Amino acid sequence: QCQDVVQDVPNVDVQMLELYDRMSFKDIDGGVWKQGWNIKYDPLKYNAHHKLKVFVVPHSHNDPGWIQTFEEYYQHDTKHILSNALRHLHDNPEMKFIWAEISYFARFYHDLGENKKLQMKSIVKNGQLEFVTGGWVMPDEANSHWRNVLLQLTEGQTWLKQFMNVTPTASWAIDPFGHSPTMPYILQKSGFKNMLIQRTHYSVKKELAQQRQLEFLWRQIWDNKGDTALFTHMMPFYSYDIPHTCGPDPKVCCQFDFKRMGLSCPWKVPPRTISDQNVAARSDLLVDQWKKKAELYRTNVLLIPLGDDFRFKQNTEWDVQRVNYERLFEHINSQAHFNVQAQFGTLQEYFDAVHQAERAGQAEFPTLSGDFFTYADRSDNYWSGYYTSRPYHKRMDRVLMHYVRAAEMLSAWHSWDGMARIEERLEQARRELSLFQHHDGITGTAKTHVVVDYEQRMQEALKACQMVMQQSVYRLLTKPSIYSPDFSFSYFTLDDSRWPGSGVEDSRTTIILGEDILPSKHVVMHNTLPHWREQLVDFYVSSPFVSVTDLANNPVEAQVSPVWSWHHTIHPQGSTTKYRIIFKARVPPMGLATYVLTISDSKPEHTSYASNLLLRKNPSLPLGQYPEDVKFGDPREISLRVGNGPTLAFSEQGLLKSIQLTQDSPHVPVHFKFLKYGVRSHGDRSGAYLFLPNGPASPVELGQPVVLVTKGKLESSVSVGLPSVVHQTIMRGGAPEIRNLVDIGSLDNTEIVMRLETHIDSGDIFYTDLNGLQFIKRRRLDKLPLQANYYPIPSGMFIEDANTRLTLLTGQPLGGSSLASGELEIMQDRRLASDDERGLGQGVLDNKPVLHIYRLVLEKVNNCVRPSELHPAGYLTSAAHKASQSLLDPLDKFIFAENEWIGAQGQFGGDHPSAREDLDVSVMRRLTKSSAKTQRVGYVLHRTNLMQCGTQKLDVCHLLPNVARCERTTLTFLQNLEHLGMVAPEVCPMETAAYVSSHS
Ligand SMILES: [Zn+2]
Repeated sequence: QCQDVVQDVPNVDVQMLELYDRMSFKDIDGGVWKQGWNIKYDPLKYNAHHKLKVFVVPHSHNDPGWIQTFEEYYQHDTKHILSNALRHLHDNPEMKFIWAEISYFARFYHDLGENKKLQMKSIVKNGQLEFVTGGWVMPDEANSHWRNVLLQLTEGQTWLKQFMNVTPTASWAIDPFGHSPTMPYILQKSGFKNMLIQRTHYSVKKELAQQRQLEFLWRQIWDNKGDTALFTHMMPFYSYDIPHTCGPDPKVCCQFDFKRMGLSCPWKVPPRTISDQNVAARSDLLVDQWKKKAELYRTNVLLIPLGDDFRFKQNTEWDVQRVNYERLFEHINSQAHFNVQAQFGTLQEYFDAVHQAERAGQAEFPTLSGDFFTYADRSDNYWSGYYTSRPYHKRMDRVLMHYVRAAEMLSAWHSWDGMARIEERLEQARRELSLFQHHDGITGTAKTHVVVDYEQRMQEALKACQMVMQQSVYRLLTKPSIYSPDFSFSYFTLDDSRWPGSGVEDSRTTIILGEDILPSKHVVMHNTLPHWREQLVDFYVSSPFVSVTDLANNPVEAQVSPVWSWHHTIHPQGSTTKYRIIFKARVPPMGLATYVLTISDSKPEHTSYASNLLLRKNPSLPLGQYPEDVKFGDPREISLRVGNGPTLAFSEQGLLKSIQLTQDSPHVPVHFKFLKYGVRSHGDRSGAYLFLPNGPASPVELGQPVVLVTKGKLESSVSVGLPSVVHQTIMRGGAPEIRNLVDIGSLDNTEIVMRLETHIDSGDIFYTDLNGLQFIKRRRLDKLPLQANYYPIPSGMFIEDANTRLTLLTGQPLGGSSLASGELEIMQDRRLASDDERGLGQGVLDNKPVLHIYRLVLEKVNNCVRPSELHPAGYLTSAAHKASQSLLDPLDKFIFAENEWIGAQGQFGGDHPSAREDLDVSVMRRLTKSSAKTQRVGYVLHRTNLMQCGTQKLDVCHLLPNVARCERTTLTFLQNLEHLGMVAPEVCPMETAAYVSSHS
C-alpha cells in the first residue's frame, strides 16, 4: 500500500518555494551579525534548574583535493592532523574530535603499525574520535547524481564497518555550496537519525532564525506521511570557522580561536591566553555569545563547532585550543551565576541531548520540504557558476557512473578467482569516482593541477571498468565447456561513440574487414537496465559494403553513413577509409546480444546508404567507396523525419525552428539559439563559484556557417560549425538527440548558453531535477538577480502550460534557467580570467573541447494526470524518463579483439524478467570474494514516478540461483531491516530499497 505522490500535497511548516515567494530577501546591515539582527535573551531564562548545556565540538575540514591534490594535502597536512588526533585524544580522555572524510582516514589507518591501529580503535570505541557521515568524501549536492552520492557513502561506511565496527547515524556537511533534499532521502534510508548543513542563503538563515526554524524535520517535497523526514540542524551564521560558530559577533568569537596567537583576527582584537586574572571577563564575553546563539534554537542544548580548514595539524594547536577551553569550562561550570554546563563533545552527543529535550517535551520541531539552491553567502554573490565549471569532468562523471554500474553488474553474475583481480579493479573504480563527488571535484572549483589529478584518476577507473566488463562478457557468452580465460587478455575492446566523442579525441577503433584479411566480426551489446531495450548502435568499419546478422544468421536492417570530422571558417571533411554501420540491437533485461558484421562485393540486400547534402556557397568532397555522392546547395531551410517519429524544421544555419509531433498535428515553434554572458567590469567578478553576469545574454554572431545534412532510413542528422560549437541534431524516430562539441577556446570572460524559445505558456514556472532523483518546481523571481534564477541541471529541466511540455534531458550536469515564459536555457562552458575570492586563487582558463549530449522531448500533456497546482514536484513522462535513461545508461558496445571466437553464444539474460518501465536496478554488486562460504549479492532498486497519460515481476532475490537467504537492507547494504520465504516485494513510486540475496 503506497502513497499517492501526485494528487495529495504534503502539509509542512516551511515549503521553500512558498517561503521564497513570501520572502523580501532584503540585504540589511544587521550589526555585529551583518546578515541577521542584534540578538536579545532574557537572562532569567537560565537558572540552576534550566541550565544551558554547551557541546564544543572540535573538527578539521579536510578537502580531498582543492588547492592541493589528495596526496599533496595528505603529506603536507592530513597525516599530521590524524597522527596528532591519535596522540592527543589518547593522552586527554575528555578531549573530543569528529572526522568526516574516510578517503583520508583509510589512507592514514592502513599506514599505521598494529599498536597505533589498536590505540586508534580504543579512541573510536570510547567515543572520543567520532566519524560524522562516514562518506568517502563530503560530496557536492548540486551536480552529483544520487547514485554516486550513495556510492561514496557506501564506500566510506563499508570501510568504517569493516575496519572500526562503526556506522555513523549523524551527517556533517559544512562546505557544499547549497544543499539538496537528496541527502536526507539517502541518509534516512541508510539508518541516519540526524544531519547538519551550513551553506544556505543568508536571507534563508535570517528568515528561519527569526522563527527558530533552523532545526527541522526535513521530508521529501512529495511525502504526505513524513516517512522520509530526517532531523536537520542548519547552522545560523556566515561560516563554519571559529569566528562564525561561537555566536553572532565574529569580533568576540575570533578571540576564542587560540591558534590565532601566523594567523590573526580580521576584527583586530587577538585571542589572549586564559589566566586566573582574566577568566571571569573572557567567560562572561563567551557565555554571552553562547546564550545569544541559543536564542535561535528551541532546546537548552547548544552546538559550538571548534574548527576550520585543516586545523589540529600542529601538536601545540591541540594544546592551546584544549588548555584554554579547559580553563574556561572549569571557571564557567564552577560559577553558578552562568547556569551553564560546558564541555568538549561530539555531534551525536549534541543530537542525543536535543532528542532527550524533545522527549521531555522541552521543544517541538517544525517540518520542512524543499532544497537550499541557489546559495548566496552575501549581497548578490550567488554560487550558480559551479553548476557549469569544468564541464568536461562533469560529463566524465556521468560516463564513469555508468561504466562502474556496468562493470559491477556484469562481474556480479559470477564468483571470480583472485588472480583475475576483479575486486582490485572495482575498488579502484568506485574510489576514484567516489573521490570526484567531493565538493571541489565535480563542482570544477579546484586548481588546474588538481583537476588534472581527478581526470587521470577517472581515466584509470574507466580502464579498470573496461577490463572487468570485457572479461565478464567473454565469460557470459563463451560455452562453459570451452571457457578457459587469460585474466590479463583483452577479449573485447569497448566502442563508445559519446565519450570522449570523435572531435574531442579521434580514438574509436575501425573494424577492418576484407574478403581475405578478415571477412566477419562479432560485436556484443550490454543492457544494464532491467527491461528489453532496442537501440540504434554504430561501429567504424573499413568498407561500406557490410551486412548485419544475429549469430542465427537472421538478416538485420542496417544503414551506412560516412565518418564526418570538423576543421578550421569551420567546415566538414569525410573519411575515404572508414564508414559507420548503424543497426538496431535488441538486448534482454540486464542482458547481452551478439551480432556479426560481414563484408561483401557490393551493396548488400539489407544495408541502406545515407545521402549527404553540404549546404554552403562556393562548393567538393570524395568519400572513397561510399556509393552515394555528396550533393551541394546554398544555405536554405530543411525538414526531416525518421520513422513515424517527429518531423523537425531547421533554419538555414541548421538550428531547430519547429517540431511536428504527428502527421495531422501542428508545426510547434522551438528555436535553438546560442548566446553569451560576460563578466562585470566594475564590482564583483564571476569565478569558478560565482555567476555574476553583466546583464542578460546577447546573441552570438553565427555568420553563414557550413550546414551538413545526412539523411538515412534509420538515422539522419543536421550538423553546423558555429564559432565555439559544432551543433548537431540527430534523429532516430523519437525525441531527437542534441550534441554540442563546445570549444570556448580563449574567449576570456565569456559564458556560452544554449536557449530554447517556445510559445509554451510556462509563465514564471520551470522544473529542474535534483541529483537525477526528483524534479522540483522553480519560480523565476524578478526581485532576485539573474544568477539566482540559475539552478543545477544535473539530468533534466522542463517547462509546461495546460497543453504542451518541453523537456531537455542532459548527459552532464550544467547550470540552467527559464528566464522568460516558454524558454529553457543551459550553460555549455565558461572561461573566466578573474578569481571570485572564495580561496581557489585562480579563474577558469583550462577549458577543453567537451561533447555535451541531450534529448529534446516535445509532448502534449492535456491528457496527463498532472499533480495539484500547489504541489512543489514535477514528474517526467515515460518518453522523457526513457530519454534520460538513453543518455545516462545506454547499451555498451564490445568488439571481439581476435580473428575467431570459439564457443560464442548469441544472447545472455533472455530468461531475465522485464520490469515495469518506472523501475530500475540502480546497483547490482557481489558483496563477497570467492574464498567465502556464502556468496552475497546486493541490489539497489529505485522506482521513479511517471506522469500517467493512458511486464514481469522482478525479484532480485531469485536473479542468481541457489538463494539460501534474502534481506531488505539499508542502501549501503550494511544493516538488515527485514528477513523475507525469500521474495523481495517491489517498491512504491519515488522509493528506493536495497536487498541482499545469499547463495549456498
Ligand atoms: Zn571543503
